[PDB]
Amino acid sequence: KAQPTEVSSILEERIKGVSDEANLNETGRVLAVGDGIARVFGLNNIQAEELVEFSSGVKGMALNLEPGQVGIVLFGSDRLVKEGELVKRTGNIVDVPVGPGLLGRVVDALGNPIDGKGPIDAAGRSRAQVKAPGILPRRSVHEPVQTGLKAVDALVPIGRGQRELIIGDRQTGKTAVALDTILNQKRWNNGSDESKKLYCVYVAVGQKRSTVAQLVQTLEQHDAMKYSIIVAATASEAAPLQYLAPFTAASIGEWFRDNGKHALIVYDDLSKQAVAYRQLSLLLRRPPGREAYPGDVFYLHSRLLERAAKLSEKEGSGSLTALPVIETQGGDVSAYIPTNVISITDGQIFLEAELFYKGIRPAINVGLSVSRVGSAAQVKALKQVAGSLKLFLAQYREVAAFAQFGSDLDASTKQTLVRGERLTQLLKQNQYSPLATEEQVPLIYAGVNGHLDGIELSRIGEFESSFLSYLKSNHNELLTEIREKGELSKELLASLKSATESFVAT
Amino acid sequence: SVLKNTSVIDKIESYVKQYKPVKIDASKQLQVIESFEKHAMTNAKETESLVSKELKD
Amino acid sequence: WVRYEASLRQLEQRQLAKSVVSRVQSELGNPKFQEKVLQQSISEIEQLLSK
Ligand SMILES: Nc1ncnc2c1ncn2[C@@H]1O[C@H](COP(=O)(O)OP(=O)(O)O)[C@@H](O)[C@H]1O
Ligand SMILES: [Mg+2]
Repeated sequence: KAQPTEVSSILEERIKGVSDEANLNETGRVLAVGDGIARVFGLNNIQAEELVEFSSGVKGMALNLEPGQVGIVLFGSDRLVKEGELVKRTGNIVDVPVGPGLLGRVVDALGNPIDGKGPIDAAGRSRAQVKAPGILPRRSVHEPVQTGLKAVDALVPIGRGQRELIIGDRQTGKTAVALDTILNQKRWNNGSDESKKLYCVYVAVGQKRSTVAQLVQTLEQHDAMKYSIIVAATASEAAPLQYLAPFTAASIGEWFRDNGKHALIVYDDLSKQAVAYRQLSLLLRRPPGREAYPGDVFYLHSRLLERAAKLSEKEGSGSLTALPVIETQGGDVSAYIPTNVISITDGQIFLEAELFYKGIRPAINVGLSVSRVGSAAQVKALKQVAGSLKLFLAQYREVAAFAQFGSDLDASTKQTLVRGERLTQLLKQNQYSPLATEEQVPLIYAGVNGHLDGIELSRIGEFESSFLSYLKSNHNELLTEIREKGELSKELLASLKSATESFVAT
Repeated sequence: SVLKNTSVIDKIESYVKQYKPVKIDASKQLQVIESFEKHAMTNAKETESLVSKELKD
Repeated sequence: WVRYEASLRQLEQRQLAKSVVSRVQSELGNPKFQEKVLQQSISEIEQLLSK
C-alpha cells in the first residue's frame, strides 16, 4: 500500500545514515550461544544492560560484562544467530515504548507490536530497569482500588499503590480475581475523572498464547481492552523475554504513575519469570545462591515490585497498584520463592486448592490473607463495617477447629462461630461478575452485626441475591447515597440497619 | 471512517432507516383490565361498607 | 466488516511480503552486483571522509 512504501524509504534512509555515521560505534564476534544466552567478543566499552543488534536480527542485552567476553542474553530464538555474527550495540540502555498509545495494544517484552494492530505511538522510551521512588516521593496508600469481588478483597482492601500478593496453587483463581479486578475497573475508567480511572496493564508472562488470546478476547468482550495493556512474553519466546516482560510492564506502569494517572498492574505468575532468570544465570556463569536459585531473584523481585507505589502530591499523586501472582506447588507457602514474594509484597491473598475443590470459587483463606490497608485505603462504607472482620473470621476458624476437638459450649451454641460461618459463606463470587462497592456493604453489615443468626448456611446464597435485589429495586435511596458519598454516616448506618432488619424476616 | 471498502454501510443505514417504525404499539389495556378494575372498586366498596358496619356492631 | 477489512489488510501485507521475497530471489539471479558494489564502496568512502 501507500504507507509501507514511504515508511520503508524513510527507515532505509535512516539506516544508511546510521551506517554512514560513526561507523557503528562498537561491534563484537559471537563466541557462544544457547538457551537465550550468548557470549560475544569485542564490545570493549559497551554500556551495562545495553540493547545490542545481531546480524541475524535477534535482540540482546548485557547482564554480564567480563574482561574480553560479554554476557548477552538473547531476546528471541537463538536459532538464527551463529558463530562469528557481528553484534552491533544500539548505544542506549534497554528501553520500552511508554505512553497512552499502548492502550488497546498487545506488545512483547521489547515493546514491539505483536497483536498486529499497527505501530505503537509512545510519548517516550523508559528504561526497563528503573530505580523505585524514594520515601518522600512515595505516599501512604489511601485511595481505594475497587476489586469488585464481594469477598475478603473488599473487607480487607487493596487500595491505590499496594502490591497486594495473590498466592495459591495453579488453577485456583489468581488470574480469575485479576481479571475480575480489571473488569471492575471499567466502571471507573469509563468516565472523565482521571483521578479515579485505573488504566490496567496485564503481565501474561509464562502464559500459553492460547490462554492469553482467550484472556484478551474476554477483555474486549466486556469492553475492557480499551484501558488494558497486554505487554507480555508467552511461553513460545525465549527465557530473557519472560525475564524482561514484567520489568517493561513496570516501566509502562511508572509512565502512567509519573504522569499523575493511576494504573493497575498484575504480574501474573512471576514464577516463570524467576525460572527464566534461572535459565539465564545457569549458562551466563552466575553461580546459584540457594535451592538452585541464583541469589539475585530476591533483588529482582525487590526492584520490580517496589517500583509499584503511590506517588505524593508533589510527584503528581499517581498510583501504580500491583497485583503479583505466584504459582506455588501443593500450597507450600514456605518454599523459597513464596517466602521472598510474601516478604516483598504488602500483604497476600491465599487461594488454596482445597477451597476451590470444595465449591467456593474465590477459594480465599481469610486466616492467612493479610494486608497493610486494614480499614484503610478503602471506600469508607466497607471499612467501618468490616474494619476488623478478618481477625474475627480467623478466630471463628480457630474456635471451629476447637469446637470439633471437644464437645463443649460450642458449635451452633456459639454466636461467634455462627457469625463466622455465615460470613465465610457470604464471601463468595462468580467469575466475570464485577460487583460494585455499593452492593457490598449491606451483606457484610448483616454478617458482622449478627443479623444472620437465623438465616442458615445453605440459605445465605439465596439471601445475598434477595438482599441485593431488595436494595436495587425498592431501597436504592441509601444504596445510591453510599455510592455517591463513598461512606456510610449516621443517617446511612440507620437506613442500612432499617433495611437489614426489615429484610431479615424474609 | 474506519471502513474503507464498505460497500455495505449505505445498505445497513437504509435498512435501519426503514425499520424504526416496527409496528403500532398495542397500548390497548382497556377491554378486560378495565372490567376487572370496575368490578374491583365496586365490590371493594361493598366489602369496606360491610366490614365497617361489622366493626360498629 | 471492519475485522474483515483488517484481515484484508493483513493478507495484502503478506502478499506484499511474498512479492518482495520473490523479487529478492529474482535479484539474486540477475547481474546486479558490480554497480551496487561501486555505489556502496563510494558510500563508505564518503562515510569515512565525513567523520
Ligand atoms: N466462578 C468462578 N470463579 C473463578 N474461576 C472459575 C469460576 N467458574 C469456573 N472457573 C474456572 O477456574 C479457572 C481459573 O483458573 P486460573 O486461576 O486462571 O488458573 P491459574 O491460577 O493457573 O492462572 C478458569 O479456567 C475457569 O474455567
Ligand atoms: Mg493463568
